[PDB]
Amino acid sequence: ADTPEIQQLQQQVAENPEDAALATQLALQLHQVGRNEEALELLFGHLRKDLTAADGQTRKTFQEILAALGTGDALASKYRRQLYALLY
Amino acid sequence: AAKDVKFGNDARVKMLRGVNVLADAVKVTLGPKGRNVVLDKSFGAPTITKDGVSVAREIELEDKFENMGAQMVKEVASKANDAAGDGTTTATVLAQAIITEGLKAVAAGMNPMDLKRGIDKAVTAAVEELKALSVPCSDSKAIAQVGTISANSDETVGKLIAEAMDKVGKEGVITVEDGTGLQDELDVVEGMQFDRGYLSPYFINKPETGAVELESPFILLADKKISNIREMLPVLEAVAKAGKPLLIIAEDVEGEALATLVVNTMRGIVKVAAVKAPGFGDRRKAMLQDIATLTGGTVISEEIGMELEKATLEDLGQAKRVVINKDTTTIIDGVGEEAAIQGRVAQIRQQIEEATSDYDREKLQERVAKLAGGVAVIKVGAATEVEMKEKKARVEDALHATRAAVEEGVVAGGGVALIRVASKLADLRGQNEDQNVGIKVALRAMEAPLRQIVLNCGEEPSVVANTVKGGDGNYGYNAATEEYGNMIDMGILDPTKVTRSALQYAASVAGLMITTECMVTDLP
Repeated sequence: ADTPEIQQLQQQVAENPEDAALATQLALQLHQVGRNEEALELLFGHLRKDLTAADGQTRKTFQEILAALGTGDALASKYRRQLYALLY
Repeated sequence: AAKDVKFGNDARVKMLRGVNVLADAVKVTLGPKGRNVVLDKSFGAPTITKDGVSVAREIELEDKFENMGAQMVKEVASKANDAAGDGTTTATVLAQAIITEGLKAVAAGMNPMDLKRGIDKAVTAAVEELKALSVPCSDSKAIAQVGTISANSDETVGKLIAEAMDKVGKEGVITVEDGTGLQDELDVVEGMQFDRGYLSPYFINKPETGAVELESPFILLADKKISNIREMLPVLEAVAKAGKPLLIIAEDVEGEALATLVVNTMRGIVKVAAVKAPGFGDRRKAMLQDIATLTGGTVISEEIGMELEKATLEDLGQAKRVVINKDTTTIIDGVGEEAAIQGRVAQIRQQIEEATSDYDREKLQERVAKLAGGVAVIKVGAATEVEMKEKKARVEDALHATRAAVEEGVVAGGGVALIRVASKLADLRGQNEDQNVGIKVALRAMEAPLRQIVLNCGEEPSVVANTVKGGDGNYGYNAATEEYGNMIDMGILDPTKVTRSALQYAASVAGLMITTECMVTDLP
């Protein structure tokens, strides 16, 4: 799951930690290899700063990943709850 | 279906007859020397009682018009009892006293609207006086004395109430339930209370108090509008196992699902009650979130992408006890962790600091107080259960009385406060002749309760009333011993709120009934 693409995206995020779209891309790639804890943690960290991060793409991606993990997933459940508390 | 109509004088006499029957039935039980009333039942021995409420609940006459009159005075009178906690009989007596005089005056040719205006003016002046005459009751010792007096001379209940109220504070919530045997305990747990009643009757399972109580039930949060019971089946079945009741808080439930739940809970299988969420707007969602944090359940909101088939048994909330009155709801001792509560408090605290308007700041102050406050529980034990249940009833009554008292203060009771007020207002005048007549009618009707109380004890009313007017201050008459003196020292007193409420509500209904013109009803 330590793919070269994820490695280069990780280096780029480390160089520009405030870039929400870059982190969103890295989170999508992390999710696509099953590294969902890291991806959701990154996306939520960006959402806590700004709900409209990456012009709303950060949220979308986030929610989409949750939808991909299904309702039976404990990690998603948790985040789901947090998300609501953050949003409203 | 064919109707029947009656105009004017012909209608008024009938309505008068109906109110007369209701008043005569209720008013003998007034005071400390009250007589008895015998109520029949279908099965077994009759019932003998000395209480106004139970007698009033039963009466309904034969002829249609008179029954309408009685029902109309009855509905108004009940609200004072619901609002303050005492005084149905007093309201009924005052209503009769005003209506009789008013109708006699109207038959002699004066205008009705003038009488209406006069009566309202007199009532407002009297309320001003009544606030002026009162005396405060704020310190703990006075709290204890008031509680003791209201509970028929038992220091134990009074001091217990006082110490608990000190424990939680004057704004807190106090609840009473059974204990484990002949020792008193009091404790603090995590709780909640808000203003929403049950969505429908027939949820009652304990008729004595007209309330619903459930122990260790399940709780379901709904941020949507539900009218079709179809999507409720999976969660209902998952709750059907393990034999636990269920509580549904949503925005509203209409029609099919409502009736189906009514039938299901009324035929035994399954236990469910449902109510609306507090408030409206986005704050409604915020309060749902807060309750969720407290209970550790799941909020089901469509916008984020939930649906009803989507929930499992883990998602629901679970707690110690729930109580539902007619218009108040209380949650006792859920499961939440301290960490989540503390973080919730921190977030709402900073949002307070972030506020840009006084309105939102005050609302958020409400929310933090409600959450990070608390609840208190009282457990009483008495060794031979019968005494235990009796004591529990007395404690509940004392609690209501003390709350009402600390709200607004107390005044010399037993019926003298009203006569003192009405004696201080001999000067009041109006615009023309008719308003003067109206004022006189209200003032002369304010004397009824004391005349009745004296009449039951086999004395002569007019002499006692005259002597009580003669003096000043709190100097009054004690029915239990036949003595004059300072009514505040002999331990007879009442909260201000009940007297004010009785006066206003009686005046309202009498005003409406003076100026009616037509009546329309069914055919025999």
